[PDB]
Amino acid sequence: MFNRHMLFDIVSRGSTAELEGFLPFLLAQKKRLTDEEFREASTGKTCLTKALMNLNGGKNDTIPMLIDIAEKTGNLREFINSPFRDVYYRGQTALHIAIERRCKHYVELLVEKGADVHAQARGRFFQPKDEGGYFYFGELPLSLAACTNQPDIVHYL
Amino acid sequence: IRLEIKDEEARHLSRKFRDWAYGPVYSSLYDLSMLDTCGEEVSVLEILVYNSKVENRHEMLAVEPINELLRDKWQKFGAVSFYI
Repeated sequence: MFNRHMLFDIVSRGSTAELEGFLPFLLAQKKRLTDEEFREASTGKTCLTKALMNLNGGKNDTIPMLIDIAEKTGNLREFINSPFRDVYYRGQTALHIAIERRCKHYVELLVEKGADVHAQARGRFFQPKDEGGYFYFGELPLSLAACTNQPDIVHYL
Repeated sequence: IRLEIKDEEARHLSRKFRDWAYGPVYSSLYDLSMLDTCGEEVSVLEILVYNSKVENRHEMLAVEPINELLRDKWQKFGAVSFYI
């Protein structure tokens, strides 16, 4: 459809055939992918961040497609590097999520299209237990990959 | 108490759940359906204390949720009732 609620669902559905014609649709209504509304007003969760949450065996084909649509609008360093705008999960990006769920194929995709390595997930959730958070890793994706028992991203970063 | 059914039709009666699994940290979820009966007749936990005369009640309180369920209402009611 032409609204946001259809789009935030089908990404979790993972059906790229139900996302056709939307790249010319942004050509019509001049809208960017992270302009005002195709992003959660409470948190800042975008379509790419939603794509990495719900996975189909750790694979969603919308993930290069959401970068493809962002390339035509010219937001490759923005649609990837848009952190969370909330307070509790503040600063978490899609790079933090892909390292989290061990999508090594998708970690390589983010940086090659342009990803901020030094994005800090400095939210209140990412604090130590004395500060109120549940898990601490030093706010860094390089440190996150070491904390997730995964040296494979550590070799890649 | 540790009841998690894969059949996906008898799911609404399952007891143990999985909220979120962010890597090393698992977020289990136990239902307090009959453990702390607020406005009901009689509870599980009450029979563990007031009624059961079996020796195994020391081990039986050492099950997973009740070790944390008793620490819930102790932190809320212990400091208050002592000061009174």
